Amino acid sequence: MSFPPQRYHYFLVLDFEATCDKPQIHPQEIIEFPILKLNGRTMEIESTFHMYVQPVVHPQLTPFCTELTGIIQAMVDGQPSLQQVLERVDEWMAKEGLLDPNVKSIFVTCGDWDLKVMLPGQCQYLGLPVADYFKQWINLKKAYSFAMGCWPKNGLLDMNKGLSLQHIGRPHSGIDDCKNIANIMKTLAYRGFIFKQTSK
Ligand SMILES: Nc1ccn([C@@H]2O[C@H](COP(=O)(O)O)[C@@H](O)[C@H]2O)c(=O)n1
Ligand SMILES: [Mg+2]
Repeated sequence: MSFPPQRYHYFLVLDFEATCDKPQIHPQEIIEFPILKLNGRTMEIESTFHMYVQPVVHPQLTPFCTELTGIIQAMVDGQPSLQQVLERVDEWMAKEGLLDPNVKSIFVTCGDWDLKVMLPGQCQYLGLPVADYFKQWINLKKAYSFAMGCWPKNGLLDMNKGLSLQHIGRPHSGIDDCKNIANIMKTLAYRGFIFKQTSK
């Protein structure tokens, strides 16, 4: 059954980028906040939220961070901070119609880190409540492991390799990582996979 009925009207693909260094910076702060809204049945991209975020605790991006993500200082200077971006997300959700209880959506991330560690950790640091729609998600690696029967070693790169897909854009670009997640999801749906919440 190619592209079977799914349990959600929409999938929200998210992949943060955060301040970093070697050794790792502390604390890390979200600097890129992308969301791709996918049609629940076809996995086609229908809307995009994308904002760079101004870090505050460590406001200057390290050379490693800019080299890893491609995000330069001018992309985060003058941006809203996480608190305001989270308010922009809520407005975006409202306009998309995703705040209707009868519209079922779920976030999809590559790994658990984004919504199990990064966002709650920074929100706790800032004293900000985490919106309830951030508290359930699908770990694509776990989903892939049920669809393909195997554990990918290196995230999106190895999942594209397993599915014979060309990598979209630049690795460690948040928006480009989201497009790869969406492309992997589309192929898994073509193979007949029905996505399920994995977060506990
Ligand atoms: N080698 C790496 C890979 C990721 N990271 C951190 O983890 C974040 C999320 O990783 P991805 O770019 O793989 O999504 C990065 O924005 C960066 O802060 C890192 O600091 N060193
Ligand atoms: Mg990323």
